[PDB]
Amino acid sequence: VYRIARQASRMGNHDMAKELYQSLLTQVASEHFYFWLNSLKEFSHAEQCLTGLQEENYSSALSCIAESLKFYHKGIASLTAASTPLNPLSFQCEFVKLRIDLLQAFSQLICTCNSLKTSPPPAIALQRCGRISNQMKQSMEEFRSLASRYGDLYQASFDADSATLRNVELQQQSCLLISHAIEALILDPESASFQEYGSTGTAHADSEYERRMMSVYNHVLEEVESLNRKYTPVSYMHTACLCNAIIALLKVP
Amino acid sequence: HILDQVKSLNQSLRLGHLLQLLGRLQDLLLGPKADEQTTCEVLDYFLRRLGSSQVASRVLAMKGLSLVLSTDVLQGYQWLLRDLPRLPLFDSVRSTTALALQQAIHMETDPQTISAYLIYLSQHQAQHSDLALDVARLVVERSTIMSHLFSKLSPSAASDAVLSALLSIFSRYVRRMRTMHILVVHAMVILLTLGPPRDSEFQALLDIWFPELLLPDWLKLRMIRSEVLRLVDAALQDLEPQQLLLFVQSFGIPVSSMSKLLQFLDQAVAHDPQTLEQNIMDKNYMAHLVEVQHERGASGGQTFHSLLTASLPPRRDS
Amino acid sequence: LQFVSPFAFEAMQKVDVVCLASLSDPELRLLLPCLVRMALCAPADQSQSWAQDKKLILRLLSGVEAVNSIVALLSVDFHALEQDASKEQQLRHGLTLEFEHSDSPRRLRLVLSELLAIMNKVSESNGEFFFKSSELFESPVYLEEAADVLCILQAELPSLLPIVDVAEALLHVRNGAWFLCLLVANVPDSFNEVCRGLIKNGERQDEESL
Repeated sequence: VYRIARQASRMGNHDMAKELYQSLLTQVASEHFYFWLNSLKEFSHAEQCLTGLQEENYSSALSCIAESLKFYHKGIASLTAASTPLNPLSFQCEFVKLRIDLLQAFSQLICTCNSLKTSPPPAIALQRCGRISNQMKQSMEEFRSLASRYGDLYQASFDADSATLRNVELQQQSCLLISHAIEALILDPESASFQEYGSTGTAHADSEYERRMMSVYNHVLEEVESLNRKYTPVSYMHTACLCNAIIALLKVP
Repeated sequence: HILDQVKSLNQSLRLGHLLQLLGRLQDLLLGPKADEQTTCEVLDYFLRRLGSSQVASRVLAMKGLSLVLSTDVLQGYQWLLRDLPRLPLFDSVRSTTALALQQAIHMETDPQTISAYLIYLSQHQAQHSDLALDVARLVVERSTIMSHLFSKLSPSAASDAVLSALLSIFSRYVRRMRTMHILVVHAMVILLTLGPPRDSEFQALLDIWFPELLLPDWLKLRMIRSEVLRLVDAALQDLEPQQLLLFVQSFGIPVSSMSKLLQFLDQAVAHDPQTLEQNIMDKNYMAHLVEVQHERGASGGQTFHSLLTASLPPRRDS
Repeated sequence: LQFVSPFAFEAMQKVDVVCLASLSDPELRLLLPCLVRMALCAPADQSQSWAQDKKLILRLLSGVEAVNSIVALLSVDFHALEQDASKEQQLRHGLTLEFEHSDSPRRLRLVLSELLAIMNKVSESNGEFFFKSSELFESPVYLEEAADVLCILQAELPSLLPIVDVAEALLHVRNGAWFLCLLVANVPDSFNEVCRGLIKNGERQDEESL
């Protein structure tokens, strides 16, 4: 049951993994493995809760991300209790903390999507956009910090597979994509949006998850390039395309 | 210096010079209230702290005056009517106390305390009525106390008693008297626009006016959100479309009175639309506000909304 | 003192006007100022769906009587006040009676001076943490709703009032926790940065000190 649930959480079938981990909490002897299995159950439940994103619905997006965050750092609460002096759960804790930070940054960015229409611009005759310019500046800084932290997790692993390293690189590219999507069409479309045409030749993606991630990356980059200077930097299309790029990134488990 | 060295010397010397006990003072002072004279000067100085700027002086004055005569509204019952009849001589309940407590309520912020004060005025002569209407219009000049006390969604007997008492004292003044410091009539109309108590004096103050500079600056908003229909008719019978354009963006107006103001702006546009359309400068916002007030409640204005929409250049893209 | 209900906060945060119309009248009264700001001013979004949402949000704020005072508060020219606060800042290098005895720009000026005084006392001290930095007009209970509304207006118009600095300043007010809660309820995206600013100062419980 544990190995089947492990494969389920490997391939993204997280409701199945959640049920199998619920079936396993009474089978362990040590409380350490109980905390580990409970944390796995909560992570699978949170990733299952992330599957409620249908399309374009930012309110339901906020609801699903909030529920997933609640379950997911309940899971990290139960995961750091499973950390041992011998074989600590260092990579698991860092990966889950980075996923928490990425989901929280996604929720904050959707809150800024909503804070475009809410909280109207100040009494000012970039500039004359209100607090939202500084909000996307802080969001870009947070996503770039997340990219650097995914990079240092990559550099600190050294024992992973090619597949796990590719997964960490995919998460880093996800938050790098969000930071670039902020920069190229909110902060400075004139300075940004160079000839960033990725030479998509032999897409040698080893997993279906990797194929979905690069398809999402290509779609979002094409949308950003197609909406580079078509609108003023305070735009409803800019927030919509970025804020739906969030949904496209989170739709794949 | 003259400050630092002085402070150091004052801290070092600690000379107090000629520097429980409440019961002794209260039972050696309650006696002179019912037996003696000139002890009321101490009460006058005690009531002078109610006129002080700081909150704490008024708080301690209220706390000290609560027990010397002997659930804040219940405190009002225990302190206004139970300890009313004759503790002092008749001099100490007259204008000597009344003026002091009148100057107390101008900066007084507690609403039920103000309620107790105005109840005390209603309980108990021409100059007395003059000062009573002066302090009445002065406390009506601030609208936050009527906003907090009188809520149409929170019917309380205290507010009804307050408004009935004010109607009673204004009945007494209008019976006394039948350019004239015309703010008092504005005050009395803006508290009779509250509505009747949940008594008969309300209809008296209602029908003394409306004979079937002097008023229009800010009145129509508050005497249109009133639910009484006579004031609605008095509003609609004496206006021209400039104030119609003034109150078209005012809010809080209920459904019935927005229907009457909609039909009156409709017939105003039917009379002469050119001046009212030239006076306003916003077009999309004007159409937006009349549309949302059209679909918010009763419609009332189907044709002339389309007329004013077609007069302005309409939206070219869906 | 009531607080903003959670469901009202998700309705404000998700800007879902359908469930925002199902709010109670006191909750709507607490949440007025940001709705007035997004309804009266230019939308700055300029989409048909948000135009329809603004049309639906203009309905429930029309029936409220207290929104006219807020509309008058928007009418004050804030451009002159930003140099006035700047000149008052360079000089630094009953309040309720004046509140109901002065007009809207003077009410803005006095509340703004109070807020900058509390901010300057916060920034001057390292870890003093005065329980009552200034017992003032925020302490009366009768006029605290208009005080909180005008504080929200004086916060979300200029950049001279930082959100985390206002959050740290309202801690020393004797009733400023409710003010901070409704102010965060007015600016929904700032909840994370207010929480981050408030956690980042003060290490232990200090034996449950002020």
